[PDB]
Amino acid sequence: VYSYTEKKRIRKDFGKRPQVLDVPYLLSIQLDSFQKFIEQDPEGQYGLEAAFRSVFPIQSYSGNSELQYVSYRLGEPVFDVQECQIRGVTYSAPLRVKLRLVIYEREAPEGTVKDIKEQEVYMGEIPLMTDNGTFVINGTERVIVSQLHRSPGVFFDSDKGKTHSSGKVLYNARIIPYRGSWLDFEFDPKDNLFVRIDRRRKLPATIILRALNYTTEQILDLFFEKVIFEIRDNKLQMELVPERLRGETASFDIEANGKVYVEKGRRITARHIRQLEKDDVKLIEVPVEYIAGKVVAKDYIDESTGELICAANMELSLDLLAKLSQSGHKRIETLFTNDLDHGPYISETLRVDPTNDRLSALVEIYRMMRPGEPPTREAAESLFENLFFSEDRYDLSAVGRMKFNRSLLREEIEGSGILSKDDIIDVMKKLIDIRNGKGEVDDIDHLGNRRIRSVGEMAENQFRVGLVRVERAVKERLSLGDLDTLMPQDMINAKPISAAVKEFFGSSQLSQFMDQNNPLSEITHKRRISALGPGGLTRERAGFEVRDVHPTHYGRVCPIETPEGPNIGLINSLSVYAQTNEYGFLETPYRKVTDGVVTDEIHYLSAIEEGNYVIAQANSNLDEEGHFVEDLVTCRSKGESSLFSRDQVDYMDVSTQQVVSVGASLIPFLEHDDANRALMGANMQRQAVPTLRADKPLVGTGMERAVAVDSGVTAVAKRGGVVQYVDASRIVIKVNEDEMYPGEAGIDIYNLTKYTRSNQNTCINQMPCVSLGEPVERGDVLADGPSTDLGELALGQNMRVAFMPWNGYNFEDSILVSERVVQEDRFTTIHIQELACVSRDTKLGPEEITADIPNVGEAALSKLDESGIVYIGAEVTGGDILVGKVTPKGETQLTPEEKLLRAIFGEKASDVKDSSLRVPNGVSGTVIDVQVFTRDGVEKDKRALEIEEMQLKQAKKDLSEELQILEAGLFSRIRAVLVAGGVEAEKLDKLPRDRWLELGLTDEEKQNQLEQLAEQYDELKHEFEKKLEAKRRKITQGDDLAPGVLKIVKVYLAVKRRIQPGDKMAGRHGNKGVISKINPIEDMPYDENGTPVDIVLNPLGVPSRMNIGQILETHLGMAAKGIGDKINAMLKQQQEVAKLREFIQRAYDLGADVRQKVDLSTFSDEEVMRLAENLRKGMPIATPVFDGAKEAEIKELLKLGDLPTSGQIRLYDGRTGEQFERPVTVGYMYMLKLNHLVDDKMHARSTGSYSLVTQQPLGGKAQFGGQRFGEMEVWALEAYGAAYTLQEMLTVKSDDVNGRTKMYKNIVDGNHQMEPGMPESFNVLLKEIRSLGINIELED
Amino acid sequence: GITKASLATESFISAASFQETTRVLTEAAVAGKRDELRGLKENVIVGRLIPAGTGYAYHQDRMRRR
Amino acid sequence: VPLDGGRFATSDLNDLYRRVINRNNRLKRLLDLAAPDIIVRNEKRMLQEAVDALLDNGRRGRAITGSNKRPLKSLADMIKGKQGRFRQNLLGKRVDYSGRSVITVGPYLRLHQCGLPKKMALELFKPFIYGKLELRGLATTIKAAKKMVEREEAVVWDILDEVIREHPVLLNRAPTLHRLGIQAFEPVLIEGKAIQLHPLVCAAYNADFDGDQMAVHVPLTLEAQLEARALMMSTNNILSPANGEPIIVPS
Amino acid sequence: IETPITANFREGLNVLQYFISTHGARKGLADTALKTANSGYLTRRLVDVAQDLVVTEDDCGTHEGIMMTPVIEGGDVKEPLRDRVLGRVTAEDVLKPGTADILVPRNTLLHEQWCDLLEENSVDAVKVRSVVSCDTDFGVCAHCYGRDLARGHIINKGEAIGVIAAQSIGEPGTQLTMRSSIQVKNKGSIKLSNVKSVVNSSGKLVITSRNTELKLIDEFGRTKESYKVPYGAVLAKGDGEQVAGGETVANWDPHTMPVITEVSGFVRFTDMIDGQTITRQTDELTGL
DNA sequence: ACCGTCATGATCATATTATTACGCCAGACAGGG
DNA sequence: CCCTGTCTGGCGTCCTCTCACCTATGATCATGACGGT
Ligand SMILES: [Zn+2]
Repeated sequence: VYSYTEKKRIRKDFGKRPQVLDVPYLLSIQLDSFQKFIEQDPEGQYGLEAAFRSVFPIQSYSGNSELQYVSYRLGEPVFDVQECQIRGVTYSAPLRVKLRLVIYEREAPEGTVKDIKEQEVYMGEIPLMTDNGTFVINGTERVIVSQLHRSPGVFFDSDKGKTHSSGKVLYNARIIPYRGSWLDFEFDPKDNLFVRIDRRRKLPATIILRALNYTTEQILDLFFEKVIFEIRDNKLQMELVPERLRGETASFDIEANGKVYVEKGRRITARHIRQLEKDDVKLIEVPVEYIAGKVVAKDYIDESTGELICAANMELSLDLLAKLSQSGHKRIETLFTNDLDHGPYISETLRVDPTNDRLSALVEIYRMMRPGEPPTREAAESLFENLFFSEDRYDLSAVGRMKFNRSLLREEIEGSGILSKDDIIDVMKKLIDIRNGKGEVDDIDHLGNRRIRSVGEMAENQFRVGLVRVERAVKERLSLGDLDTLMPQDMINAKPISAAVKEFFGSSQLSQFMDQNNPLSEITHKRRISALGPGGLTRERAGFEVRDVHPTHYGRVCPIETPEGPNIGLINSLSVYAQTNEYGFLETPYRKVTDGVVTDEIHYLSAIEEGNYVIAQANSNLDEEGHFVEDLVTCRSKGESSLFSRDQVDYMDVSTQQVVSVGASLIPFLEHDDANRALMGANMQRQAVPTLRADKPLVGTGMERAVAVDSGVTAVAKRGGVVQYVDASRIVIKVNEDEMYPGEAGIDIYNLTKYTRSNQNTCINQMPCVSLGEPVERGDVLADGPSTDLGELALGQNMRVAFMPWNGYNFEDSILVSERVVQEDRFTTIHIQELACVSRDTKLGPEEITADIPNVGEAALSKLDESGIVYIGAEVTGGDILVGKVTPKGETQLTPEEKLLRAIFGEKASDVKDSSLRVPNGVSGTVIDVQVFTRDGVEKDKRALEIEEMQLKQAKKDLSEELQILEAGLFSRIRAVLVAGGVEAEKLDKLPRDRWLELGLTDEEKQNQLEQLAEQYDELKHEFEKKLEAKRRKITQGDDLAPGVLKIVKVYLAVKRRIQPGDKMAGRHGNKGVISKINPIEDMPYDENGTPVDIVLNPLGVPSRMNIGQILETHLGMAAKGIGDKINAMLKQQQEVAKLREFIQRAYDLGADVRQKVDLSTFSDEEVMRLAENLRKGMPIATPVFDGAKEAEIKELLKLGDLPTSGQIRLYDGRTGEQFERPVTVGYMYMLKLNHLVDDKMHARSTGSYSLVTQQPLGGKAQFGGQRFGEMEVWALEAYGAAYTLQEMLTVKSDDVNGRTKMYKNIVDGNHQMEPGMPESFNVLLKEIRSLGINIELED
Repeated sequence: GITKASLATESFISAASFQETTRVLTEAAVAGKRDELRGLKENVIVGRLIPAGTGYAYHQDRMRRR
Repeated sequence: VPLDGGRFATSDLNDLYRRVINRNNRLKRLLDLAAPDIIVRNEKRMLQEAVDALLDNGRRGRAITGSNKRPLKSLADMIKGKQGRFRQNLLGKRVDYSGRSVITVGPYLRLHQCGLPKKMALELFKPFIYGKLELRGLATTIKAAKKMVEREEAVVWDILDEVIREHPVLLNRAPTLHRLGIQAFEPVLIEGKAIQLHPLVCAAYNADFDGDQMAVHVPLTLEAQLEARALMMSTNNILSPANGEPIIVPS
Repeated sequence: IETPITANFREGLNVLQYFISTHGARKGLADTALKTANSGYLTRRLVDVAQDLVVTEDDCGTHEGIMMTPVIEGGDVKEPLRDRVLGRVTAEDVLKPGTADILVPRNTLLHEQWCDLLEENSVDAVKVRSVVSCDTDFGVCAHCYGRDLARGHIINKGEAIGVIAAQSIGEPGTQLTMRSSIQVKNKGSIKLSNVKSVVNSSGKLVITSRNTELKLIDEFGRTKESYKVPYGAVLAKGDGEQVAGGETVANWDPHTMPVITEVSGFVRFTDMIDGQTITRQTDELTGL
C-alpha cells in the first residue's frame, strides 16, 4: 500500500537487494547528544549532573562551611525562535539551580550545623537547540560540529626507525587521561626506561615506583623471576629450569645423573630441554665463572658485623661470594637477564637512579614539576597525591577506564576514575613485553582509538571550566565573611559561567556558521566529523597518515565526501547508517549470519568488534532463504579483503548504501565514477543554489525523501487528517478522530515561512503543495521547502543535453546554453539581502533619520516617505537612497558668543553631513521588509509608530483567527457530541454558541465530555486574553541596543537574479564549467523531430576525467523522458483510463527481480489520471547507489519508448541546416547552478580609497579595492625586460602619493609620463627599523 | 646551499627580504654594512628601475656618470 | 582608528609602549622614593623585560598577551615573517587600475587580443576617458565628466572604444609560476561580465575554465604600453623559456 | 593488495573495490594538496638565490667549458647530444671525427643547422661553454649563457637569466612526485676505460681495478652504451672486440668479493693462526 | 500627599596563572674513551 | 681531546570570496522606588 502523497507520483525504482533496515533519522547525533546533555538525569551521569556533582560541595578553608547541591531546572525562554532571529538575541534558557548552605560548629565537624539555607539561584544562560539541530547565537543560525579525537586510555606507540639514526626502534606508552596530567613512559638507545610528566624534563622511570612506596627488593620481585643457587658441598649448585636455556651456548659441560647432557661450545636444544624436564633434573653444577655477572635481587646483611654484604641489584664478584659464603647464607637469589627473553631494563634503570627511598623520589618529582624551590615532605606528598591519585585533578572517564582495562587484557571494564599502583605497574609490564618481542604496538588512525565528541560533551566541559573558576571564587568568599547573614546568591555570580559557555558557543574552532543554502547542505553540515579544533591536530602542521582512509572507515566515515584542498581527510563526513556507541566510538549495523541462514536481525558492531569476526560483503547473491548461492564469497577478515567459504561467515552488511554519506548517495550511478570525480560531484552538490521553480531529479537514488523529510525545510504533518484551509500563508489540518486527544479539541495550524533571508543570501521559501479537502497521513509533507518538490529533493533542473564539440565555444570545460533555457525563467533564483543603517550619537551631535538631505534631487527622494524611510515594494537600483540619514555634527566650541548666535539663525543651518544608507554598487530588487529598532526614551517617528500599529493589528488579527478557527473546530466537536444522546437536528443551530456549553444532557461520559469541552473553551478564552496582552507588551516596549546608538533601520532587499555568460553550472559527477555563450534558439542542433537541444557539453572531458556515470545518467534520463512523452501523447489525445492503465503498468513492471512490484488495479480510475498528470513531464526513476540499473535494463526501457537503442539520435545543425555525421548522444542531464556567479566576482578600480598606515589601496570588493600585484608577478616582470611597467606598477600606481597625483593630472591632460619618487611604505620600513636601536639611513 | 647562500650575500636587503630578518639585520648592524644596491630585489624594495631589463640602459648611464 | 561602533581598536605597539612608559615612570618614582635594593631590582627587571618584549616579543620566555591568550605583535614581528613589510608591502603591493573576474573562452579571438567587459573597461579606464572628454570639449570641469560616466550616457562608449584601441592590458592568472603567466593582450569589448581568453594561451596559464579567475592590470605610462606590446604581448610568447618547445601548442 | 579490481568502470564496481579505489585516490589528493607548498617554497628559494645575475657582457674571453656528452644510464642512449648541445656556444672548435678538421669554429652558436651537421658526422662529445665557467665579475657574459630560449638568437645584453632559470626549475615542482651481471642489448664494439686487467688461466680477461667503465662504441665513433664493472669480474670479451647483439659479456658474484691475484705460485698463511686469528668451521651439509 | 530609607546603577583605576598531539634540519653544547 | 646525544631555533604556497567577534573586577556617590505620618 502507499501513502497518499506516494500515489501522487510514485518513483520508478530499480534495485535488487531487498532492504531490511531503513535509513535512520539523519540528525540523531546533534539531537541525541544535546538531549543527553540537558535532561533531568538521575544516577549521577551523564549530563549537567556530572558537573554539578563533581565540582560540588564546595567546602571552605577550614571555616566549617559548605555549599552543597540539590537540583537544577531550566525555565522557559523569554523569546521563541522567530522573535529571536528577528531581534538578534541569543536563544537561551535561564538555568535556575537550588543551592544549599550549611555551617558547622566548633570541635565537631561531625556535629550538627546550626542553620541551613536552601534557595534558588540564577547562573548563566545556556542556549537551547532548535528542532532542526541548530543554535541561534546572535540571530545567526550556527552549528556545533562533532570532533574526532584520541581515545583516553593507555596507548603503546613505537617511534620507529627515525631516532638515533641506527634503526633501533623506541617504544613509548602514553597514558591519555580524559582530564589531568599526561604520562609518557619510553626507552632510549642505551635501553634505559624513562618516565616523563606532561612533556617536561625526563627522569628514570623507577623513581615513580619508589614514589608508590616500593622497596627495591619488591621491585625486582615484580619485574623479574628468580634463579636459585644452593651451596651444597660442591661448587655452589644451581636450580635449573631449562626453558631459560632455549638457545643459549653454555660455558661448560652440563652433566647430571652421571650422564652428559650438554656439551661445551654447543647450545641447549629443545629436545635436551625435554630430556632434562623428563628426567626431572633439579640441581646442576656451575663453575666459579658462572656467577661472575649474575645480578643479586635483595639485600644480604652479615649477622656479626651488622653491615651490608652486597647491595640490591648488584652483580656478584669473587670477593662478594667469599663474604656471603662465610656469613651463613646457603640460598642465593639472582635474576635472569637474557639477550632476547628478558633484558635488564629495570636493572639498568635502577643503576642510573640516584634516589634511595620514598622521600628522595618525592623530592625529585616535586623538583621536576616546579623548578628551583625548597621541597617539604608535606608538599611532596600533596603534589604526588594530586597528580594522579585525587578525584579532583585527575579523571579518566568511563571511556578511559574501558580502554585502559581492554588494552591491558583485564576483565572488569568498571573501575575508578583515578589510577593506582597496579595500573602503572601493568603499563610498565606491557611496555617491557612489547620490547621483548611478544605482542604488538597500536596504530593511531584505527577507529577503535578515535572517539567522537559532540555538542553535549563539549558544552559540559566548557560549563565545568566555568564551574571551577566559580569554585575558586566561592572558596575565596565563603570563609572570609560574616555567618550567618548571607544567602547563596550573594556569593556565586553568573559572570564566569555565562562567559565560558557564551565564549564556546560564540567563537570556538568548532562552533561554526551554518552553510545554509540547500537542504542537503544543512543535513550534511550537521553530520560532520572534524578532526580539527581543541585537542586535535592542525592543518598547516600534520600530516600524512591522518589524511588517509584507514581500512576501518568501512561503514562509519564516508570515504569519498571530503573537502579537497588544504584539509582533506580532516573534515571527514559521517556515513548514513553510522550511529554513535554508548562511549563515543562509531558503530554500524550488520546482519547476524547464523551458520546457514542470514537472519534479519540487525546487530551493531563497533570498530574493534568488527576485526575479530568475519563480515560478508553487502551485495552477495542469496536465494530467498539466506543460503549463499556461491561457495566462495568475498569477505574481509581483519582489515584485509579476501575470498572465504560459504558458512564461515558471521555477518553480512545491511544495505549497499552504507559505505557512503548522504552527500554522495544522491549521485546516481556512483559505481561508474572514478573516486576523484565523485568527490568533486558530492562537494558541488553541496554547493548548489535554489532556483525559482525546482523541478525533480529524473534519475535519483530514492534517497531524496530521507534528506527532504528528515531535514527541517518542509512542513511535516504531526497528526493526520483532512485539510480545511490552504493558503500561501497558512495551512489548516483537521485531525482525524482516530488520532485525536479527548480534550483540547484540536485542529492544527501550520504557519509557513514566506520570503526571508537565509545565511548565504538565498531565498528560503515554503510553498503549499496540498489541495483542499485532501487527506493526509501522519508523517507526510504538506508544504514544500526550498529546492523540494512534493517531498522530494530537487536541487537543480533537468535539461536536454548533447555531447558534441560545437565550434569551440565549449573548449576546456565550458558549457553552451540555448536561449530557450533563459526564456523559460528556469535558473532564476531569489536572494534576500539585509542592509542596515545605524544611527548613533557622536560627540559633535546626534544623527537624524530625516528625509531632508543636502544637495540631492527631488527625483532621488520621490521613493521616500515623509518620514525618511523607504516604502515597502519600490524597485530600487544601485545608488538609490533607502534611509536618509545625515550626521548631526558641527559644535563650534560652545560659549556665550555662539550661544546667542544660534538663536538668530535657529536650529541647524547646514551642519549635517550626508551619510545615508545606499544600495550597494550594482544590484536591484524590491524592498520587502523594514524594521525600526529604537532605544526606549527616544522619540519614535511616524513610520516607527506605523510599523508598530501594523504589527499590532497583525498579531491581534492572527491570534483572533487562531482562537476563532480553533473554536470553530471545538464547536464542530460540540455539535458531534450533542447529536449522540439527545439530538437537536434543526433546533441546535438556531440557539447560540454560548447556550451549547450549558445545555442539559444525560449524566454519562457525554456530560463529562461537555464539561471538558466547556472548560477548554473558557481556558482558551482567558489564555487568549493574557497572551494577547503579553504579545502587546512585547511589541510596544523598547529594544536593547549597543551602548550609544539611537536607532537602527533595517531594510530587506529581495533581488531576483538570472543567468549570463560567466556563471558556474555543473552536473552531479564533477563536470564543471563556466557557461560561455547563450546562443539563440535557431543555432541549436535539432533532430529529425524538430526539438532543439538545450545544452551542448564537450565530449573530451569523459576519457581523461573518468566520470563515465554521466553518460549512463544521460541515457537513462532520455529513457525517462521517452516514457513521459508517450504518456503525454496518450493523454493529449483524450484517451480513456484503460490505455493509460495499460501503459503505466508496463512501464512500472519492466525489469529483473526488483523491489517495487506496484499494481494500478487498486488506484480506482481517478488517481491514475492524476498520477499521469504528474508523470507527463517525465517519469522519475530511482537508481540506488551500488545496486543500480544495469545496461540491459536501460536498453529495455529505451525500447519501451520508441527511442533508438544505442541512445544516439542523428542531429542536424542549426546554422548550416545539414546533418552532423556519426550520430551524437542526446538525453537529459540533471544540472545544478552553483552560487559562484559572475556578478559577484567581477570588480574594477581606477582610483578609490587608500589605506592609512601604508599608503596602498585597500583589499577586497566590498571595500572598493585593487588586485594584489603579488610577489611572483614581480618575478615574472623581472623575467622579461619590462622595467618601466614594474616601476609604475610599484611606485606610481600603488604607493607614492605625490607621484600618483602628478600621474592623475598627467593622464587627464594627455601627457603619459610619471614622476617616480619613493614608495611611502619604504619610509614606513625606515621608521620601523629606526624605532629599534638600529640607525638606517640613505647615504649621499 | 641555496638558503645559506642567499642569506650570505653582500647585500643585506637581499638577505632580509628572504628568511630570518633578525639574524641578518643584527649581523649587518654590528658590522656596519652598506648596500650598494646593484641587484633586482634591492631595486624592487627601494622603488626604482630593475637593473636587468629595460632599466639596464638606465643603470649603464648611471654607472657611467659617476 | 575605531571600528564601526564607539570603541577604539588599539594596536599592539601602543600596549607595548604604554607598558614601557608605565614601568619607567614607576622606576623614576622609586629611584626617587629611595626604595630598598629588592624594589629597584624587580622594578628594573620588569623594565628590562618590558623593553625586550617591545622590541622582539616572545624571544624571551612566554610572550605577553592582551586579548585573549594570543600574544601581541611587536616591532620585529612587524618586520619579519610572511606578513612583515618585505614580503607583504614592499615586494608585493596592492595595485590601482586593476580588476578581476571569471574567465571564459571566446574562440573568435586572434591570439594577440582578449575580451574584456564593458563595465570593467569603463571602470579601469576612468582617467583616460576623463582626458578624452576634456579634449573634445563636451564638458568643462572634472566633476562634469565624473557625472557623465556615473550616468553612462550614450557618448562615452565611443570615447571608450577610442581609448581601448591600441592599449594593451596585462592578464594574470592568480598562481603565476613562470613568466608566461602574465601576458599582454589588446582588449575587445564584451557585452558580459567575464574575461574572454583565447584558448591556445590557456595552455600557458594552466587555465582551464572550471571557475578560474584572472586579474587585469593597465599599463599607465607610455614606456609600459611599449613594454606590453614589445616584450609581454601574447604573440611574442610562443616558445616556453624553459626549453625550445612551443607553448601555443593546440590543446 | 593481492586481490585486484577486476571490474572496470563500464561494468559496475561493487563496494569493496570502490573502497580500495578510494584508498588509492585519497592518497593522490593529499599528495597534491601538500606537495604544492614545497613546490612554491622551492621556487621562492630559487628566485632569491638567483636574484642578481644579469647578462652583463658579450664575451668573458675564456677557453673553458663543460664537456657535453650524451647521457647513458645502461639502457639505450637516453638523451641525445642534440638535446644537450642545442644552442650553446662551443668552447674550443670541434674537431670533425675523421682527423684534425675544423668542422665548426670555436665561438659559433649551435642552432639546428649546425646540430644537423653534427649529427651527420656523428660527433662524439662537444666541449661547450657553461655558465659556471664564466669569467665575468658580477654577471654572466652573453656567450657563456647560450641561446635565448624563446628567441632564436643569443641572449641579449640585459635579460635577467637568474629569475627565468629559477622559475623554469621550480615551476615543474607540481608535476614531480613527492612520496647479477651485464646483458648487452645492441650489437657493436667493446672499449674499456679506467681498466687495469690481467688474463686468467682460462682466458677471460679479469680486472684488477674496481672503477672500470665498459663502453660499447658503435661502428661510427659515438658512444652508445656504458656500464660499471666491479673489481674482479669474468669478462666474456676483451678490449676492442666486436660482439653480437644479446651476448653476455660480463659476469661476477657480488656476494663474494674476489681476492684474485696477478701472478701464480704457492699460497702461505701469513699471520693466520687457528684459535685466535681464524676459526675452524667445518661445513655441515657438504664436508669440504 | 510629603518626607525619609532601602536598593540599584553610574565612574574608576588594578595589573597577570592550572596545557600537551609536527617533521626535518642545521647549530651550538656538555659528556666521555 | 674528537665523536656524540641532546636541546634549541627556524623554516614550511600563492591569489581570491563569505560570515562572526575581541578581560574581569572591587568600591561608592548619587539617582530611584518603597513605606510612615
Ligand atoms: Zn663567460
